[PDB]
Amino acid sequence: TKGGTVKAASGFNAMEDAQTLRKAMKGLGTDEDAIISVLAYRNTAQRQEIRTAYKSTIGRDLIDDLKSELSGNFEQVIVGMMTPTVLYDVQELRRAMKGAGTDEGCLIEILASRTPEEIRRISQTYQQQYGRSLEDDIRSDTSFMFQRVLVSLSAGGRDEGNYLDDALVRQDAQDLYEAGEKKWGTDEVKFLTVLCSRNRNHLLHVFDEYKRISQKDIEQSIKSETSGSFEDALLAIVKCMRNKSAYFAEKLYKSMKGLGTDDNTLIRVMVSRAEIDMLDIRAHFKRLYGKSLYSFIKGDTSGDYRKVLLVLCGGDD
Ligand SMILES: [Ca+2]
Ligand SMILES: [Ca+2]
Ligand SMILES: [Ca+2]
Repeated sequence: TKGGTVKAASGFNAMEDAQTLRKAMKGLGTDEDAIISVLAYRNTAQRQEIRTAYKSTIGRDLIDDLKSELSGNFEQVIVGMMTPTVLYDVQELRRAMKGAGTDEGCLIEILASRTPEEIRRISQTYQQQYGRSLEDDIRSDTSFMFQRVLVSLSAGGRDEGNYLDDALVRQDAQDLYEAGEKKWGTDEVKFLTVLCSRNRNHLLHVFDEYKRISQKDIEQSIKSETSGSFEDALLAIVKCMRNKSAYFAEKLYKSMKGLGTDDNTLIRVMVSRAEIDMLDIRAHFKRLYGKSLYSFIKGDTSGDYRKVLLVLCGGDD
């Protein structure tokens, strides 16, 4: 409701911007500040217009030049900024599943937080780019109840609109309560059904009703009654249903708090949310953690990487 930090620029001149970028890179060394000064002050759509103008008017490829001139985390953020929105998510999902390891955290983050419509575009573009089914790769790289949550999210079939069937709210809450009170293991299918099928308004009512009948928040019961990546997936859905900006604020906190930094998560969240809800993220971060997002980034990063992340954040002195 406050929205993004990065906006479309006024006075946008793609041919000038292309020349600025060329001048920043031509010759020994690089003017990284000049690169930030353009790209962090244009939206993703405008950055694509710059790519086109750079090819047409400089006779070179902008992404290729950026990759040649930049390195490390700064390169990763800049090239991420230059990637069309859908394709960036596609590429992050592919990276999460490629080869031996599986980045379950990334799969959860994207699939829980994106809308069905966004996930349709992701699914189709993944197929077109790689000639692999996103669903098939999920089913190859994850298993059991966690897999079922990711498959459901990947299919985009959740109920929509805000219809309030209060009897079904009451039955859902009661079902979730009884699913936790079973003697020999939680009925995890009830959690899957309710949290993957029902509309948002419905779920917000279920959360409040569950608290009324159990005296526990649904997150408390998820934590005590489930485990592993399935637990994490359920919690992400709950958090996203309550407030997506708060979900992202927590991801940013966790990426930076204590020793070192989860740069892959910090980068993906800052790049993906800068134009959507970064101002809301900042507000929720401050409420949750009693410190500014800006100050966290400034204390955890350095160099040109810090500079660009602080423009994406906005703020603060
Ligand atoms: Ca150079
Ligand atoms: Ca894998
Ligand atoms: Ca740290």
